[PDB]
Amino acid sequence: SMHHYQWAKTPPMGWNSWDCYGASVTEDEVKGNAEYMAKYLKPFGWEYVVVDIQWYEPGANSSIYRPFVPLEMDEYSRLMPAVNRFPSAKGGKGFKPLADYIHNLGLKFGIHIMRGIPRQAVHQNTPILGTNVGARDIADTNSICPWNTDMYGVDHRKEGAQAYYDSLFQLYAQWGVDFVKVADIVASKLYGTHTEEIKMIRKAIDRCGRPIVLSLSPGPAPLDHATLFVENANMWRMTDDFWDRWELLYDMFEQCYKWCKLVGLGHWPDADMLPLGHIGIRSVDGGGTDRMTRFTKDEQRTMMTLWIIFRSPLMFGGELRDNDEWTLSLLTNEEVLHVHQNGYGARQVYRENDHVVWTSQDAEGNQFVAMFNISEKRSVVSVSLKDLGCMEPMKARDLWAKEDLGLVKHQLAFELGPHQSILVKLSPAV
Amino acid sequence: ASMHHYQWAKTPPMGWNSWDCYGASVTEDEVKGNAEYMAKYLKPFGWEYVVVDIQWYEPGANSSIYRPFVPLEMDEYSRLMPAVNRFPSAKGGKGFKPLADYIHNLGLKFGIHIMRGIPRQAVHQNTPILGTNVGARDIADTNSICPWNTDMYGVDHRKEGAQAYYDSLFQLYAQWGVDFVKVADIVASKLYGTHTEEIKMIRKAIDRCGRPIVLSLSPGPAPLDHATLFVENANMWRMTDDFWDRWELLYDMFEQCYKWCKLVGLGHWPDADMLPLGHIGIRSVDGGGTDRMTRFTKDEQRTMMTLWIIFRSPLMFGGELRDNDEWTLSLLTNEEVLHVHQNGYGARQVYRENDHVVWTSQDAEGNQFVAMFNISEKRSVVSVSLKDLGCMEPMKARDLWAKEDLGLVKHQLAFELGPHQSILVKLSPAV
Amino acid sequence: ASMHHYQWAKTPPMGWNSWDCYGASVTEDEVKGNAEYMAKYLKPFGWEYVVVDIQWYEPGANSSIYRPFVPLEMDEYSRLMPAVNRFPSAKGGKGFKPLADYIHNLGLKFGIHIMRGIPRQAVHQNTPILGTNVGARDIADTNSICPWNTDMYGVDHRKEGAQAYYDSLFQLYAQWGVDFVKVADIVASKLYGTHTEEIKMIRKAIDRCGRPIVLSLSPGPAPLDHATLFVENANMWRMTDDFWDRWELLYDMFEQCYKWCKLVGLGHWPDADMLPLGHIGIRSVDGGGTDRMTRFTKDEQRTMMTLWIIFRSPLMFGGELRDNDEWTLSLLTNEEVLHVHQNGYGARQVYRENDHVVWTSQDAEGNQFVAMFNISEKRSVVSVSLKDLGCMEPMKARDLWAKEDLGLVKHQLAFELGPHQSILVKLSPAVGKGL
Amino acid sequence: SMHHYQWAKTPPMGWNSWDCYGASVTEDEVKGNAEYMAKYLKPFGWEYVVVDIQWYEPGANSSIYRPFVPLEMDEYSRLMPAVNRFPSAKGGKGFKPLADYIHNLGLKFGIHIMRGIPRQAVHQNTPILGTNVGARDIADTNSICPWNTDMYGVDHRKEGAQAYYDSLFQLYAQWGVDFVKVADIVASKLYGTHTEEIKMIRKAIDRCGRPIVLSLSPGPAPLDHATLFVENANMWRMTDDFWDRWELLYDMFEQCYKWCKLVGLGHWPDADMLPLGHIGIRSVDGGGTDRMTRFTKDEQRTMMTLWIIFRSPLMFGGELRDNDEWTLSLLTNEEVLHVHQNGYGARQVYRENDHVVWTSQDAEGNQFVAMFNISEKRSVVSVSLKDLGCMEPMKARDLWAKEDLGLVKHQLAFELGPHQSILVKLSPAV
Repeated sequence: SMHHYQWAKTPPMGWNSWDCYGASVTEDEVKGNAEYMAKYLKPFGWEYVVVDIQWYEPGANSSIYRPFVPLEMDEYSRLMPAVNRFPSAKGGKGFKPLADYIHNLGLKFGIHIMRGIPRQAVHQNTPILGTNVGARDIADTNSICPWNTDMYGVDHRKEGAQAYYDSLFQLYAQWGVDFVKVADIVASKLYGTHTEEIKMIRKAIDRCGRPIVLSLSPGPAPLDHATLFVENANMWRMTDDFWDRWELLYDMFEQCYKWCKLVGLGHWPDADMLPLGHIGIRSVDGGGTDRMTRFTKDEQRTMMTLWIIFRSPLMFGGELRDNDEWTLSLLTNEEVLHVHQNGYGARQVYRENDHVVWTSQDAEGNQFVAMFNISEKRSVVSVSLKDLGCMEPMKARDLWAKEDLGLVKHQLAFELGPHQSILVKLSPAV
Repeated sequence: ASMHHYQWAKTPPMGWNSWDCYGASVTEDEVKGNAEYMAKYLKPFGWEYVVVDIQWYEPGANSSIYRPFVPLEMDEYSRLMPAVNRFPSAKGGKGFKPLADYIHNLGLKFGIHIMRGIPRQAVHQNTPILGTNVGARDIADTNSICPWNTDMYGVDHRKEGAQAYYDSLFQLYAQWGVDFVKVADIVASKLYGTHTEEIKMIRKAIDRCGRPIVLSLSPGPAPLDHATLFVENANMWRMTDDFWDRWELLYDMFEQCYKWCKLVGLGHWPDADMLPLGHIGIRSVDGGGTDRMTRFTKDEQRTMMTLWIIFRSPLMFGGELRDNDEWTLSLLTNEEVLHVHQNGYGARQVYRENDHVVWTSQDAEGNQFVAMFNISEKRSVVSVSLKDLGCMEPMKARDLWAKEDLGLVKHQLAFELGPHQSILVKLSPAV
Repeated sequence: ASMHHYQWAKTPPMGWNSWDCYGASVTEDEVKGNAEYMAKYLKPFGWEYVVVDIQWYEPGANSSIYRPFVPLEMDEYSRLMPAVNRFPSAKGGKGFKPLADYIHNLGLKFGIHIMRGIPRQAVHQNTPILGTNVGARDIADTNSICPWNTDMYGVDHRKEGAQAYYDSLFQLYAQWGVDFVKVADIVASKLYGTHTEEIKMIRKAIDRCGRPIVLSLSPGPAPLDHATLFVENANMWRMTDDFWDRWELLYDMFEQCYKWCKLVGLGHWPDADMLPLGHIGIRSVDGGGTDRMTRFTKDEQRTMMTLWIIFRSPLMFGGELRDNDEWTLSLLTNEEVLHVHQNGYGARQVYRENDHVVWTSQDAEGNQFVAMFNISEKRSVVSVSLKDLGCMEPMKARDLWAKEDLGLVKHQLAFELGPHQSILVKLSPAVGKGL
Repeated sequence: SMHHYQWAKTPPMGWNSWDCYGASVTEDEVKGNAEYMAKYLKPFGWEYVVVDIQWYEPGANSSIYRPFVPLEMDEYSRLMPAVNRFPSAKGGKGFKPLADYIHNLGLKFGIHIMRGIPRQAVHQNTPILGTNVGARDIADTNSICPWNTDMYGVDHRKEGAQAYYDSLFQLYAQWGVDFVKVADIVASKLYGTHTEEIKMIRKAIDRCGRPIVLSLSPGPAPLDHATLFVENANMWRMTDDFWDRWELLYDMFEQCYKWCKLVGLGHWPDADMLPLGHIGIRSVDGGGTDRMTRFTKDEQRTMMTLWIIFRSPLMFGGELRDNDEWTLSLLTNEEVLHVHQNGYGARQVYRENDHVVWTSQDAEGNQFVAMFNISEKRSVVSVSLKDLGCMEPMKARDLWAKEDLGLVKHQLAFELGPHQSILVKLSPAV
């Protein structure tokens, strides 16, 4: 139905600067992560290089924002990259040089934006491109983000509002942006879901003439607005910010269950960025500091396995260049990725005593089974072939291990440690 | 197609239900008369379920207003049974089997309403449960009632004997030949919200009983938060609180359809509720009316049918069918319209603006259906471009309700529509 | 009476407030005119506060509707100041001192409105705070605004310099001679609820400034959950969102009085809000009206006065006083009625039934006051037994508004009252008294 | 203003069977506790002997109710004492013999009731005394207690409703009841505050011709209904059920602060029963079993001190006959009790860093000060005489220790362990 679905036929895969560098990533760091992606990851589907929040804030240095500070901005109330952090933006060029480079590696470029219009634009009453009204005239008088002070909300009822959003995406399209992550737009302690601005953004993107994938954050996204999100966004966060803490991983199983019927081509409920590898370099969120992920290997696999079978977007959050061989291996298994790229129909077969089984399939008849022990005790996790919809014996294969497992006659069953999972492919026997 | 029970409702269930016309109080003769009418005039068009609504076990029921704290007919295993004064064929412990046999012999299916839980009287007396030696009292929830009816207490799934009781109900219903159950006090509750555990117990009881029994959940509003649960466990679930012949409720349905449109699919049908058409309120007092013909105008009646058709709501006629006039019958028996319900898919809201709304769906044959609605208080032209419908070339247009070719359309559809008026159009490729 | 500031409002504050008549936009001349009228006609009856309501620091204000994100008049220490166009005497950095002096010289007191917090323009520029080296930006709350006015941000009590800022405000206001402050966006908020920490900072600032400044909190509805806080920190606090000349709001006030009646006492007055009497809406567009004489009927005006009087609400007249007619003035100058407000205590709802309500209070001389109200839509007799009032013997009765003896009452008070009509009666002993 | 205030001029003091015997106390146990009270406690103000919930449930055996069971009841839908548990009730005499016994010890008798009318009376449609209506005709069809199944609410709009409540208090007056604790009346997860039944009960009591003190439970009582409670009840629970757990004692400090201005002659916000001594004998609530209170001595003193100065009612919840000398000493200190009986004006002077100070005074100009360390660390807690409103030097006395402390010029200050407090009387010097 919606033409923008075609811009994310499979769930976006990429890297994002938040979990490693907070609000404070530099051009060099972005370039380095992109080169690593081009060399090691691109053949496996990884393509978006996403510069997260506050690229326009020259003093940023953490995940903790510096409030009420001046921001880099043009003459039409549009935020611009901080030239100290992004030297190629010198001379009003913005992100075009960086995006060109990223494109020339065969990759795509993404940026984060905050909903609304900068508070400094409203206070100075700076202009809006393509109209005579000023920033001050389109601002909402009672709309802010509770966790960031950079913007005021824009009031769609005002003349000039749509013109401002159109102008942002004209700029982003000039730069060659392929992906935008909009924040303060879905969940808000204060206001709930900013529906009208979602619609203005959809329209601005559609008018800008370039394919720009739309990601919405933070969650929890309400199910009440499922139609709105399905029709307007290519991805939307199911959850508040995800981090390397078991509790949050445990909690994702329920959210996936809740959203599984809205997952489809072009429209991807989002389990959030993968806190893997080296994170917290200039971030202080998630209760950690400079570290390798606190997920155990079993946990890392369990996460990847859930996000894969569910078909969450996959946005690696660590500094890629500090990957070890284990971490890289999680990203380069073609057999596992097939489940994410070509699987469909994922569903929870059952959840009982903190054992969970999910299943999906491909069009070639392969069935994929993810089996999870999310309890604190080692146990056998099993599922009958009948509950999977398989009426005869099947062959099984362990996709992470790339190992044939042999014939299965009545049930799949595996000993799994606490927090441990397995991902299996079933195919006809003999 | 994960769930086997989806095959029991491959298209949205179509039938009649006794609530809007007879409240809690329908009799056997009334049910049979409505079934005979269905068999004769409606069955070849898809209409097949004959559904006895709430309180068939309350011999004194006489209205849509319940008589609270009264005794109920019940067998020796805490299971509610039909009131024999209202359903004489149930004499001698036969329950609904004779009435269901009669209905089946007309080529129709038989449905009943149940209230969630176990009868209060069974819990106080501590009567037995079939297949276990715990009593009714031991499976009841100590803090779960229905705020608008006093017959039951909720059943606590953590108690031994709970599943056994629900299994035993569906054993009984399968013995009778029930093909459809509408469960009430299960989805929305002022007091408790959604009774998820009992939904699951019911799903299991039905799956164990050995007979196809379609599952309908009521009342709404169903929360989207539980979309997965409903989609996987029920064949239909009410999007709204009880729907009646009042414009305000019909107006409100537009939004609910928008909110639930992505969960509509084979076997799992969000439910816009029964159709308050024809003669209603005979022994019902709800909806702010009494004995009457529907207060919906013909325009409103067509707008309702048009939304429910394109969206693919189940269709449960609520009036006393034998009193249908030609107009009312015509709303049920337009083959071209019903093709949209039976063979359309992908219904979506194209836009809603200034109380004008357009919906569209399609079939596999290259037709596109467009429902255009003026839901404002003023007469106005409602339009939609072919481009917004996804049609790249000119199309032939036809008015489905009027069965009238409208000719070639090159750029847009546009019609003058009165307030609360609509039109349903098929677009097909030009010659 | 354990808090010293109770002594600053031993009886409920009485005065005039520029909001209902001029919105945010009152001028120096208008303030002076109202003060002069108060001095001449009202002062001997207890009316003394002359209160300049919101946005005296906004030079372009012209309505009850605020002009958002506009520059505000401010000094070099992030403190808002009077707009010199609207208040010419404030020229040369003098602020309100001249205007306050003039009011004081009439034998009156001076009040102003403030918005909770620190001006957004101070925070964005990071202007200084008097008495510290931290800037305005460093004391702001990052997630605290007012949902209906854009002038400020909230101040975060946990930050060094927060208290110093509020201290500096009340040093300024004390210099000017302010005797009363109404703080807004402090009690009820759609977004944040009650700003308790700032209430406490404001209490402390006032206590440190060395001058008696009566503290009024607004808007309501004030939650009972914070009763102790309000009782111990404020002299008055609004029970209700903004009150206007609409019967529905007057009807509603009966319940709020009932809910707050036990917290009424010397120095701490639940507030039923300003009296929309006389000429209002001159440069205000709120309450669903424009330039008008109050839409309250005479009966309704009396009913309002009678409830606020017996309950002991503060009395803040909201009309332009100089356009008072005789009738309106008469509502304010009845000493017998005012005695109930000044010297009554123990007010309570005797009953409320079928939209008939009776309240009673008493004085220390054993007089008993009874206010009887028909708040229904039909004319009816409203009555109450002497027994229900706790009177054990027959009493003499007097109609306090009419100043008319009603004679002896043996068993009950009863009066035929039109819809929205009320009566206020004094009962005094007959036994042991001459004839 | 309200005549019933004269029935509780000081906060009621007594014993209640709940914390020790749950719903299941017997006649002998009540009599034993009463005899103890008469012998050891009565001269110090302790007088009420209160039979708590479900005296009408013959099978009761715990604090956990047996749900949906038949209940002992007369022909007029009125619950009656279970004769197995209360043998003197044999022959329809109800609690009159027991109350007479208690009265003959110079004590007062109290019972607990649940709001409403018994479900069994509604289902059988038993009569209401004095009318031609039945129980079924006065019941609310959507009003239950979420934590007990014995009753349905009564609908005040129905003919007979008042007549039912009048009949209950006629019965209770016949027995000689002096105090009724009504439960399921103030806070309800499901319905909030049952204001209409509070008013019917007030009226029923006023019509019965006997002084019956009215206690409402459980809390938390909403301040929003302060007036209603102040004018209709003699006591009302500030909190959900209180037990011997520090966390709940800590929490009470705030509730006292919130309610302190509504405390006054005849109308006492209620901090709930004192879990002292031997409790949990046939109760399983509070996360304990058969035990001596888990409160440390300091905590016990801290509890007593706050309840005393605030002027909460004092209802001892242990089995009195198993008291040791320590526990008894908490109940028989006249100097401390004077603060409860004759103090007034209690207020929180401050609360800072988990140190709290309260003060009140008497009419002779004595000033009482309760100083609490409610933190986890030993520390000095202090308060200036100026903050107390004391203008000159004062003599100080430790009321619990009965020890003169000497002259105090500027401040009171004491080293206090965590959870420890002290109670001091200040009086004029020389």
